[PDB]
Amino acid sequence: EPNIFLIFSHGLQGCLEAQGGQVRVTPACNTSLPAQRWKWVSRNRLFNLGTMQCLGTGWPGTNTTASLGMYECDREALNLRWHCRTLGDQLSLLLGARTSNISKPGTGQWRIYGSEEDLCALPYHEVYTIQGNSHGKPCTIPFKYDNQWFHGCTSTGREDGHLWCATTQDYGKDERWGFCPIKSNDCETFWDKDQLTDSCYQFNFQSTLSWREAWASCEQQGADLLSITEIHEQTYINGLLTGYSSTLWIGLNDLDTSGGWQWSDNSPLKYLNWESDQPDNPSEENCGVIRTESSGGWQNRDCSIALPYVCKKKPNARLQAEKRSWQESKKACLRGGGDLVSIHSMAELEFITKQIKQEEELWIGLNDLKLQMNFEWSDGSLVSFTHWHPFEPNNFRDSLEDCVTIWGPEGRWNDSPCNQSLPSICKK
Ligand SMILES: *[C@@H]1O[C@H](CO)[C@@H](O)[C@H](O)[C@H]1NC(C)=O
Ligand SMILES: [Ca+2]
Ligand SMILES: [Ca+2]
Ligand SMILES: [Ca+2]
Repeated sequence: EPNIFLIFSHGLQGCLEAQGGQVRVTPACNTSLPAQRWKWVSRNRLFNLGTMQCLGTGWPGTNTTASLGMYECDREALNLRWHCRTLGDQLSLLLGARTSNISKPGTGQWRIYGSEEDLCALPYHEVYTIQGNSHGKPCTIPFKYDNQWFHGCTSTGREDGHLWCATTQDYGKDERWGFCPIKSNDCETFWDKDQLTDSCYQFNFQSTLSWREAWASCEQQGADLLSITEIHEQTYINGLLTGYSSTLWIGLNDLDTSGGWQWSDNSPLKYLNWESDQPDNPSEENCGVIRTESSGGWQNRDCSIALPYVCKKKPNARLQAEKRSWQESKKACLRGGGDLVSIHSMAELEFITKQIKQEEELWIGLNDLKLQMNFEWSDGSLVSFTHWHPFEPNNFRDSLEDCVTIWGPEGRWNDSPCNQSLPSICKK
């Protein structure tokens, strides 16, 4: 089982254990004894596998030094809260010393046993539930189910093998639960597969999660937040979304470089379904959504609001200085046997940055002339890479800017009116 560890004291040469109603260091360390096996769980609690309880100290009426004890993990009136960085020091401190220990005949770092990592090595990570009745809320670890404590996900209580967790600490009381995410290359359960491609989709209509939690939820399933890379993809999504009413997080965000738009996965931004007046509120709303209200259009929203979200996975997978309009800046490339330049890589971008361009604006082969905000190279190559300018493409004011420039020093692009007279670059 992952994330279970023994706690080894170098000073006292032994492992922490819980047994017989005591907490103590035993010189015989055994990785297979439940009394010696610990796990970090939620709310900074340290769970013992053999006792099924959490390490703590009390609040007695006698206001005096504390000692270690084991407690039912739902008793949060007590001090059940530790911190992995200071835990070793506090174990030593609270273990104390008997007079026998400091008066012997003849006149201490703690670590995971084995690997010898620090006690922060195996932190607890929240696990967002899938479907269930909990709207995606993380597992409550540990939880009680049929009078037993579980320190992780379990198939107990189900016949179908699917691992699940409670989303409170007592399922019998509350009956709130969800499935645990699984990493797999199959799309059969909790997924839908586009059969025309390798893509699998999960529309979690009933979940309410922040964009970051939704990102993590898709990550824990071996997937990523939806990226819409192609008119084909937006078409499938629109078909699937017909008849629903929902607003869902997708992988689009400007978070890193303000205004720089990107998929959370690495897909190029060659396709934009922004709604009419969106993006608005640039410093405010940093994360994209898709909405049925707009027949599949995209808005940006404050990333902390709780929304449903879509997960996706694909398991089976020289210059011309003469100023002219973009249009037949291409004609000048075609005659001469070439085409306006396409860029498939950041190196090919830098290949062209200082070398060919040599200090300002100029045309490349990227254009949306055929379908608005679906960008293609004029030389017909795959659009596998894009370097845009924050807020671009735009269509400044409401006006068609159907052709792309290199405006700026470092090679980032912009969509501008195709009749602006500018230099160009060709390739063959
Ligand atoms: C750990 O306990 C098992 C009994 O379950 C025993 O067979 C084994 O030898 C023990 N390991 C050590 C190092 O004492
Ligand atoms: Ca908005
Ligand atoms: Ca355009
Ligand atoms: Ca523009």
